[PDB]
Amino acid sequence: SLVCQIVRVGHMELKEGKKHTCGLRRPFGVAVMDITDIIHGKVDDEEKQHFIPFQQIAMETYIRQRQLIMSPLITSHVIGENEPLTSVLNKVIAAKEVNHKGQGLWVSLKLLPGDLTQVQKNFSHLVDRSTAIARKMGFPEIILPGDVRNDIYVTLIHGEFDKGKKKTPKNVEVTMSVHDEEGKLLEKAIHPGAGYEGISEYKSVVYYQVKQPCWYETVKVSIAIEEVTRCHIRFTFRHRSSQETRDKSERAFGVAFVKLMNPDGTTLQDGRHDLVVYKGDNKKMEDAKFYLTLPGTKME
Amino acid sequence: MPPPADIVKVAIEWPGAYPKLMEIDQKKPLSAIIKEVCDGWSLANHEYFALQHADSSNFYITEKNRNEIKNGTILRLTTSPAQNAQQLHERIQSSSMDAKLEALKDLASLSRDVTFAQEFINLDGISLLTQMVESGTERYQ
Amino acid sequence: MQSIKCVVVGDGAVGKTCLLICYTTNAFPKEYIPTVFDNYSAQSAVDGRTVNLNLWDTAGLEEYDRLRTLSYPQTNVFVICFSIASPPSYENVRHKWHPEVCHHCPDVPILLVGTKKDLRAQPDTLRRLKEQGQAPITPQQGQALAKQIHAVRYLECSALQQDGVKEVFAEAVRAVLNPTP
Ligand SMILES: Nc1nc2c(ncn2[C@@H]2O[C@H](COP(=O)(O)OP(=O)(O)OP(=O)(O)O)[C@@H](O)[C@H]2O)c(=O)[nH]1
Ligand SMILES: [Mg+2]
Repeated sequence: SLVCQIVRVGHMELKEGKKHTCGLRRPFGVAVMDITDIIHGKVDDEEKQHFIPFQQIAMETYIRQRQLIMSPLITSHVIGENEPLTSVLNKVIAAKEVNHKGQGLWVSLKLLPGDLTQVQKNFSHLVDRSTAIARKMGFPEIILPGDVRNDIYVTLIHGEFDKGKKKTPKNVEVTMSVHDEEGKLLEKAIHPGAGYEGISEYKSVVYYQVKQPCWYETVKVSIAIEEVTRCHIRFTFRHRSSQETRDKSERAFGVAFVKLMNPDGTTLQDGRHDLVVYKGDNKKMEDAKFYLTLPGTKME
Repeated sequence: MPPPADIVKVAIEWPGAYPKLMEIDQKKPLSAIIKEVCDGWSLANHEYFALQHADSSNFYITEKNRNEIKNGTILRLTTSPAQNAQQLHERIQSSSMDAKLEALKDLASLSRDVTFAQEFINLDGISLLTQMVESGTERYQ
Repeated sequence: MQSIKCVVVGDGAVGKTCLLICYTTNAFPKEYIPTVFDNYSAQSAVDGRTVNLNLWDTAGLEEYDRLRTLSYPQTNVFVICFSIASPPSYENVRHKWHPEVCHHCPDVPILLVGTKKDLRAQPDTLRRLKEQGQAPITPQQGQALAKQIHAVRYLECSALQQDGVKEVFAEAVRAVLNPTP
């Protein structure tokens, strides 16, 4: 299935009365359609703008509130945007009909055989040099000697963030930075995805007070294939509170870091890897080399 | 090969009559349709009166041209082509001028109507024109 | 008996024929019937009172406007059915239909109707009017049109689903039956 996702970045909420720090990433939902027919090429037309119905996480608390009288005894809690995108994934796996009510989009589809060249050679009218390119996060059955790529898909998966003192589960924004062996952040290093330039440091989605949120958020990484051998990443987990001065003055309650090379020299083995989020002294955790000497993740 | 849409959603009119948009049947002999139209304005004497295109023709619909009434083609009742022909002719051989002027402009305009021409030619009202403009000068000169 | 002179107007092919043939004959016109105009009579019960209805499928056409304005005299109620799918019909109602009818006959009860009501949440009409840059008539927008034309009420109908039909025309009856302030 082709699946698109929307995160409403900007303000924490669409509510009037207070400013929010502009650029606050808030998830806004998903659209999915099977492409088993689209992959097989049965629908063969440039002009077909397939309207695709988009379903947000169900914010279903507008009309049902007004009419419930003569027996009121209910207290329910907020999972209507605290709803997991894993769970929304499961829903749309089950979900067949999307009552988007106009909230949807349009796409014109084909399949072009051959590689990027033939794509930009036989049908460059569709795909110029400036046309956006996405690659399967995987490997091909055919390998050209010299398949020069250096892609590293790093996926925020999920994480436990206990409430602690704050009754609201900390509104975790993860913001990770690619440094040299001296804590020096590199620009553009984190690439959000296709058709757009990387960024110096990356910011996660603010889950609205979620103790064990789940991200599924993947980013491209590409560094000098030799300087990556001497680079690391460091991580700030911050409670994006609804108060702008408080939001910016809020610090990374959580600290983390990770190294790009196993000290033996091997690149980190792929797959899942766990992280301890760090608190306490941040001078212990902001030193170009000292936190490098410090331990960073669960297994290590 | 097929006949037209035998049930046509048309207005039926008549001088003084509020049109009624009825679904007229067309395979019926047109005399009875004229009868029911007259009855609609509380009228008898159907053969004495003709429906016609309330549109430009004013051609008194006979059994022949009733295929030419479209959905929305207004029909207007009036005196039958014979009765128009006669009203004309006794106005025509007559002498009172302005009445002759009106009837004469109208005989001009309606002359092309074959349905009217049948009975105005059976009638011989053109010789009544011969009166009104060769004697009708000297009655009044 | 009692039959109310009820002329139903609205833009061309917006469901006047459709809604009226859903009410009088209880079948949805599958194809667009080109209305010139058709005078029906039906029987129905309104809030406990049985009543006849002398109705009109009248032309959305400006051409037979006159013929439709021929139905204008003697008319006791003006049921104006505008396409929810064509808010241009909303505009011509608030510019021609209600104006023209209140100019040939002021103070006559007027019942505003949103035809094709089934299409408001329906993806098809939404996306159509979006690529048309317009929005299917939201109920409050129809309420605004009704108060604009000082309508008795804005009532939404779906002739495809037989929806709203009988209620709309019971309203058309009661508006003459019991005038509202
Ligand atoms: N899907 C759907 N279509 C409708 C509905 N009501 C009307 N229509 C459409 O309206 C089209 C034309 O029929 P009408 O709206 O009855 O035509 P009209 O309003 O009488 O306008 P004129 O006949 O031109 O004077 C039909 O082809 C239908 O598709 C509805 O409730 N649902
Ligand atoms: Mg109509």
